[PDB]
Amino acid sequence: LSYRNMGEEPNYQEEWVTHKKEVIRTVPTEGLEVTWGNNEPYKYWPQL
Amino acid sequence: YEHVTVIPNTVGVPYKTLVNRPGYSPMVLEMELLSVTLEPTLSLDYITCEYKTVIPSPYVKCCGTAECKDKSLPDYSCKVFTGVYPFMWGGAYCFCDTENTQLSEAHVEKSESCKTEFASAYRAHTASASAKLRVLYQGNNVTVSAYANGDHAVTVKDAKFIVGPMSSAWTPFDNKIVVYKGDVYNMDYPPFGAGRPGQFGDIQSRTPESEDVYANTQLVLQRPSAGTVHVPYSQAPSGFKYWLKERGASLQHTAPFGCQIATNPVRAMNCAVGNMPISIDIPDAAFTRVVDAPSLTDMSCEVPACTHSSDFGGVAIIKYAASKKGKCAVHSMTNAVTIREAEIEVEGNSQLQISFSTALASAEFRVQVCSTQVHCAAECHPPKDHIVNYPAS
Repeated sequence: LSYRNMGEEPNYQEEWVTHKKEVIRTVPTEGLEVTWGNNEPYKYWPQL
Repeated sequence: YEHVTVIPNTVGVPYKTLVNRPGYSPMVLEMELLSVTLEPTLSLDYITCEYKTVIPSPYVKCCGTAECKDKSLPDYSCKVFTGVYPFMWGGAYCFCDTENTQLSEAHVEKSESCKTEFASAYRAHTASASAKLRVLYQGNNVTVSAYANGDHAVTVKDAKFIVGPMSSAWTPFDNKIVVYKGDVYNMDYPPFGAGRPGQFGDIQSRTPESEDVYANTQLVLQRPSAGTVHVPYSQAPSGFKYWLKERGASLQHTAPFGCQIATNPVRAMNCAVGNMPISIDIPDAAFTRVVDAPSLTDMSCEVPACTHSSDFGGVAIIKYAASKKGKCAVHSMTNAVTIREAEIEVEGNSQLQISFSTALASAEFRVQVCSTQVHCAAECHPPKDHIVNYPAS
């Protein structure tokens, strides 16, 4: 499962996951697209 | 006549454009780009597959001195094992005693799955712009796709479209990309047939269907099997196995600019950077005159709720009194709030409760009610939600 910011500097971190996990995604200015496994990954966009 | 504007080049934006011909009626058009396509100039250099060393038949000169052979193939090799005393399943392979030799000849070969072995070292040339955008004018929402550089017409519903070019080229093109069997990997393409040991590109194919292939992987034959018919031939690891092993991230794994990468041809869907110059060639005969529409006058703009969020948060009533019944345009004459509708049915002295999406808390939204102006006020409070899925206003 990988995460990356929704803009120019994506910062595409990625980790193979084995156990139960609590991912703390940071709300970017362009948001955060995370693909955890094999679906289309969620794109967080933070409302003010 | 001709409406040249710049929509914000982003996926799914309700790009509203008020084509108001001076002395026509008010015209509005809401178009949104569904997908932009970045198509680079792929120029293949290296062919990538795993190299399989074809060892020859064993050159067992049983009771006989070895002879040299100049195997002038990719990685040909002849090696002399003195003391050829091999024994096989029928027994001792040499009826001579000690003066047998082992000529070991080993050549290279390409991947037998080389059709499946798709390592495309596409040394990338320039990029092509293609775009598909929907448009809602004349009460009609329909899509048009085109080579979006501005050198080819779109014409839908009597409406011309000059679409493109984009602003910038910060796109998913690298310099010399690699098609890793479906993947976009930005890579350093080596010397075409003169590649280094064990890297991604050990067996470099200068033609993707060619016959010459540069493979210097150190396929070295050792001393032979001691009494056994065996050619110990030590070679390097799978560099095509390594570059497929270290595939890394794809374009979706490596999305800069919010980029969406696709393959065969490599398409840059959602190149989220730059704004789209879109020029609607408005057919002017469809533009109804200013006396034609209902005469909207005596309106009031009352913001029923101000919630500064992504959704159409200022839902305000416009108590307006049209001249006759009809569909009057609602134009965002102010900069921030996008009207949720485009042209509402004004039937008479009634209230059109239209919604606008904005972000500014002290909002004074000036709107054109089909010819008229209204500056409505709203205290846009912050919405209770934290993170949403879509984009916002």
